[PDB]
Amino acid sequence: EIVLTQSPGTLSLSPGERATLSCRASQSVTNRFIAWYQHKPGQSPRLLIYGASSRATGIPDRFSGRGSGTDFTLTISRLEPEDFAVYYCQQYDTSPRWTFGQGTKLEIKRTVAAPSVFIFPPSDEQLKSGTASVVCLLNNFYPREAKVQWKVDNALQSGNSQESVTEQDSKDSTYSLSSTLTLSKADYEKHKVYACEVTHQGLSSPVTKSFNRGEC
Amino acid sequence: FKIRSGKSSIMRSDAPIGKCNSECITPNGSIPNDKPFQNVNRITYGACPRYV
Amino acid sequence: QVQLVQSAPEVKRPGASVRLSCKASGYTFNTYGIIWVRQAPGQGLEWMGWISAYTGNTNYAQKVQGRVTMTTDITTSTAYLELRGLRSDDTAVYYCARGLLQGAVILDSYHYALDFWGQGTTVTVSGASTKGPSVFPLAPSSKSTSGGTAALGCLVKDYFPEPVTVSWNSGALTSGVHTFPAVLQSSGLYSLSSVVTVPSSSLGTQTYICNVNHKPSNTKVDKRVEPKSC
Ligand SMILES: *[C@@H]1O[C@H](CO)[C@@H](O[C@@H]2O[C@H](CO)[C@@H](O[C@@H]3O[C@H](CO[C@H]4O[C@H](CO)[C@@H](O)[C@H](O[C@H]5O[C@H](CO)[C@@H](O)[C@H](O)[C@@H]5O)[C@@H]4O)[C@@H](O)[C@H](O[C@H]4O[C@H](CO)[C@@H](O)[C@H](O)[C@@H]4O)[C@@H]3O)[C@H](O)[C@H]2NC(C)=O)[C@H](O)[C@H]1NC(C)=O
Ligand SMILES: *[C@@H]1O[C@H](CO)[C@@H](O[C@@H]2O[C@H](CO)[C@@H](O[C@@H]3O[C@H](CO)[C@@H](O)[C@H](O)[C@@H]3O)[C@H](O)[C@H]2NC(C)=O)[C@H](O)[C@H]1NC(C)=O
Repeated sequence: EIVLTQSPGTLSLSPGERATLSCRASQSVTNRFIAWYQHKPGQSPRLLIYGASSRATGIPDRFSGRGSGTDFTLTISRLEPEDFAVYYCQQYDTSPRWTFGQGTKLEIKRTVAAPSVFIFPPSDEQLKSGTASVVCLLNNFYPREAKVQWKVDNALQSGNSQESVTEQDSKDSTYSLSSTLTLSKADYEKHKVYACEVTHQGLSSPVTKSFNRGEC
Repeated sequence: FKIRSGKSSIMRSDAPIGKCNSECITPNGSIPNDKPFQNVNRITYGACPRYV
Repeated sequence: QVQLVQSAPEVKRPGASVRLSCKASGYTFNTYGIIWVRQAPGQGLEWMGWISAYTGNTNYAQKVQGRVTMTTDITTSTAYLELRGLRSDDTAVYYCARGLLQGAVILDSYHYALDFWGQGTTVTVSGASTKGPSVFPLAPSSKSTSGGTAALGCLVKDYFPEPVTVSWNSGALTSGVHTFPAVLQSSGLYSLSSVVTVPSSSLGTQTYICNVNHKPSNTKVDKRVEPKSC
């Protein structure tokens, strides 16, 4: 089908700075189509720009649509905290088909922050159930780029852990991540040293947090 | 001085400058690009209707 | 005002059929059609189908053609989307929005866009039985981090279907509380973790209990978290 490619996928700007988003269409489109939407998390999507460059009713004047042909752009002047969202490209065609876009996320705010790493051992009750979960917590870190590698007796882990990231905090605009290593109780009692090694932009060297099984 | 490629032009007009947003500019003023054709003035800058 | 109201969330099983609703208010129904777009977890918006009140003609997406039937009833301005043979990937949030203009030629592209959306119905399809959460404490780290920092948490595991609401000290503690999004385990169940950062000295001074509620199971579990003693 007609494919609309958005750019950049993630854009980080400081509040009060202009932001320019770019959507390129696979084929030429009459300006009568190609509209721009906003999707704040946990809320219904909103229509910002209909047509090509016409603001929808009750939309702040800062939002400005523009562009023609393959390339279409949305420019936000004087970005404000209300504006943090994911923005979506749209087209239309004669037989009704509304091909959307991948989306661009505005990860506004800045000021690199160092993660606080904590490791939580499996609870005894969970061990009685027969499944063991080890938790590594990264607290209040920016930017979102971080890598966690599990080490079980100095052994690199793969495929037995899941990660989860929170949205940017309202107050300090940092991220928090949880990495859960899931093992069987027998496999858990096979080894002794359990560590999570965290690499992040705000750390000169990787941080390792470790604990010994059956030792508190 | 600095000599660049061609993306800008010059126009002779006495019309005032206003605070609005229109992609097309003619010596008389600014016209919507909605309509495919235009009859205002031959001189144009930007995405504009074709003159007839 | 122009407003769209949608049907309640539904939790079907694989191979079943789900019927979704979109009631319209504030604008005459026959003049504009309603189109449906869905958002799979961690995925972008995807158009599915369009129907018009003026013309019953329906255009469906290639991904879901045989399985989708869209109907409209003029009384009382209600649109229905029926999906059959549901599979796991169908789990998503389904929105409805007003689309094309019918009954008049148009020039302004408002009548070629999607302005007034609905709240959206969240449809979860999985074979897992409804099960209450199991809460296991995450011990405050011994040796008390470095100075005056400390972290403790609760582990919520094997809960289905979403959501769970986790609160600390019966809503007294709202600072430093991070509750991570759920991760879908391979069995079809959900696992979640909620943690909070507390002062190191407060460990003895104050008591910390995590309150977990799972509405589908009618289960509320309170699990105190205290430093492991060996
Ligand atoms: C027949 O052919 C005619 C064309 O000749 C078609 O006429 C249609 O309807 C009217 C004409 O009566 C025209 O719509 C115009 O829209 C523009 C631009 O809209 C923008 O500015 C508006 C300023 O008022 C604003 O209201 C608009 O907001 C839109 O969204 C809201 C919310 O949904 C909605 O309520 C509005 O109605 C808008 O749709 C938007 O920001 C506008 O400039 C036009 O103003 C008219 O009135 C002034 C009076 O001074 C006049 O000077 C203008 O020249 C113009 O006549 C008008 O709102 C437009 O001509 C046609 N629009 C469409 C969508 O077709 C008609 O539809 C054809 N078919 C039939 C069966 O008749
Ligand atoms: C936009 O601006 C142009 C340029 O000023 C306007 O065109 C010019 O308009 C004037 C006034 O109508 C014309 O002058 C008249 O010409 C006729 C015919 O020669 C003559 O009989 C009159 O005595 C008078 O001199 C002029 O010819 C015309 N063209 C040019 C090249 O100047 C145009 O009308 C403007 N458009 C709008 C919508 O205002």
